[PDB]
Amino acid sequence: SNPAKPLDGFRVLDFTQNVAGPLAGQVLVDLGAEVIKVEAPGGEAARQITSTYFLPNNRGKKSVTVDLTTEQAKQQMLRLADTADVVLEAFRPGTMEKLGLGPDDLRSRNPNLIYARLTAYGGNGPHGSRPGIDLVVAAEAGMTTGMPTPEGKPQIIPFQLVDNASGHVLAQAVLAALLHRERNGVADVVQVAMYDVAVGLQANQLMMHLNRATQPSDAFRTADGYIVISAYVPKHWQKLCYLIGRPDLVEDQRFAEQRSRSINYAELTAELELALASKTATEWVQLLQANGLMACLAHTWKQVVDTPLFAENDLTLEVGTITVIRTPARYASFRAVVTDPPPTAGEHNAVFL
Amino acid sequence: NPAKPLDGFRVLDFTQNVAGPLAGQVLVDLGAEVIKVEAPGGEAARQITPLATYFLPNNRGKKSVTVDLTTEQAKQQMLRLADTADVVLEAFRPGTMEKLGLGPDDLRSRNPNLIYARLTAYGGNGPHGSRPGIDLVVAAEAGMTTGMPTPEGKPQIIPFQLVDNASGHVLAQAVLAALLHRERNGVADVVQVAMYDVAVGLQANQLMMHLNRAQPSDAFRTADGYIVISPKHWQKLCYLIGRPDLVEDQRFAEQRSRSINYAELTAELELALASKTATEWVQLLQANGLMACLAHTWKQVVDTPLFAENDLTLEVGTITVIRTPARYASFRAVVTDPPPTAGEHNAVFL
Repeated sequence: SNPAKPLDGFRVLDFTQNVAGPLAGQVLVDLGAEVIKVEAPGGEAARQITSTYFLPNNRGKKSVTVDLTTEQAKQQMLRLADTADVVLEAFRPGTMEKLGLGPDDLRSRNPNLIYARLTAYGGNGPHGSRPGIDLVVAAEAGMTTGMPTPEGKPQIIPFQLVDNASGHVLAQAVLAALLHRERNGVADVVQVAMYDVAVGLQANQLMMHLNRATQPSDAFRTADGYIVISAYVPKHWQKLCYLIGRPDLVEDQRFAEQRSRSINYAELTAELELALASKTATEWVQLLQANGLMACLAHTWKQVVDTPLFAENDLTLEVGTITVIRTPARYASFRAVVTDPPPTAGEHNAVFL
Repeated sequence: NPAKPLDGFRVLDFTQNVAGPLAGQVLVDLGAEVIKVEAPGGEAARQITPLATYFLPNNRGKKSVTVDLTTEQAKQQMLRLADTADVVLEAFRPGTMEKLGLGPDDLRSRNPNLIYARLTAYGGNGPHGSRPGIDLVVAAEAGMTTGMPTPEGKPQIIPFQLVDNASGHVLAQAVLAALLHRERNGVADVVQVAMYDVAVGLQANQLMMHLNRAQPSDAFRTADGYIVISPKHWQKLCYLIGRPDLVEDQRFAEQRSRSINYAELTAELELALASKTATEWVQLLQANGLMACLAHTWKQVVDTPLFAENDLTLEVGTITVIRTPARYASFRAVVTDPPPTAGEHNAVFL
């Protein structure tokens, strides 16, 4: 058996490119929807990149090649749009409208269609008019705050956190829209902005500035490497002290309470580091983890994939044979995995064309 | 007052802290009725942060119920409550609810419409996943510290809770899929979301590199400050910079030419971009259709025009919060009510 999936029998038009838009469509595929990629003749840019970028996010999709400039294609797209339940677009504002395949057009012809648009900054006003990628959006939304570089340069995070988070957020909106149409008969217009998601991820830090304005929980030096320890909770902090051989700290003046600990850290780091000199980080992690503490090694990407934890959670699936990482959400009724390969560019031309 | 997608849905939110409560918050914004099950004193996140940071922003428009889960009375109360509900959120330890009698089998046998959603640090799929976790520890363990040099040589820790919020959104997405699943296929599923798996997904492209063994975009210097400046762009940048080189150096040349020259690539650009202030550099570049910006700090971000333009904040009795990011046309996915006080709706649901 292939057990029923939540989006079985829905069809999505995926006009998106790169990572964020596609991730959302990939989630839709994983949930059983039929997602048809609409790509330029030759294929998306991503296919060509790094001989790679493309394979994770496009497995189990269909593909159609069409030149958006041409009226014939426009017409082909219009006819295709009528049978679609959802449309994904990640172009700049007004470009879809210019193409004659804008929201108002498709919604006029198809009253049931859900239109989801993903943008870097949002089409709202002159400052959101611009184009963006993960890096620039992250920097602009303040993601480099509070991290110091030896050269004094802004710390740029090496992974596509905004693109990836936005992709999931866009998936969320489409599911909410689909439920909305199912229970209220409304074909909504959904908008997700990359800047909005990026701001969301730092919301707690941003909140501090919005209204007229935890120790220990850091990475500490050992004999051989760094260990990450978070043990500021009361039961936890005393257990940490006993374990590292300093019971004076548990009740000692200046570290007794979290506020003191938090205020007084520098000294805390010194005491803790002096104590942690006695063992290697791996030794310490084994000790603390056994005693119910939250401690780990700051793994590198090469290390993470070779850990038992990564193996335990079945994060990888083979594609018929490249290995890719699956979407996080997991379900008991069906597998939110899919094993088919990505469509070749325009593979499903004539099926839908 | 228009219909919202989750109108007439009820959720039991046993979750605490940030991630799970953020899921419940997304559900609230979408019109679901979310009832928080809290401890007798209260959530304790209320005490943890004046303004209660990490509590107020994510529990608006919710209900609160105060109950001692250990006692049998509460167990029965929870059981009756469960029956009325559509979804249940749990962020406890991988064995705790079943121990409390509110386990997936227990609640779902009684309620065939009930969706049971579990949020965990590591999943609970084995010995290695049998640990408790927090945003920092999960982020570090998932490899988020990689590639970022620090003055001390210490691992770089991202000072915001990315894993928490991302996981909140993924849990929300998973709950929505389950509801749609129950709507269209008549199945009430057991959703599982692990913070570790979410974190792994955020770095998937990078992780992909190490799973199958066999630029130009960065921040750069200027006269004042730094400018993030990520074919035509290539030409446009050099042209606009006041420098001829596109293939002139030849080390610039094709995009691949950064390998071995990237560090050098930056320096001419650095010298070039001392000719004016960083703000000016961003203005010139943006006008040409270039992707550039300032590396804003959090204080700078809230006073930007771009932030103001996107209606990111809402007032709530006042206190200012940032809204959930997805936007709909048919309705506004925002709620202006405050968080409930502890046990506020104990009379109504018990």
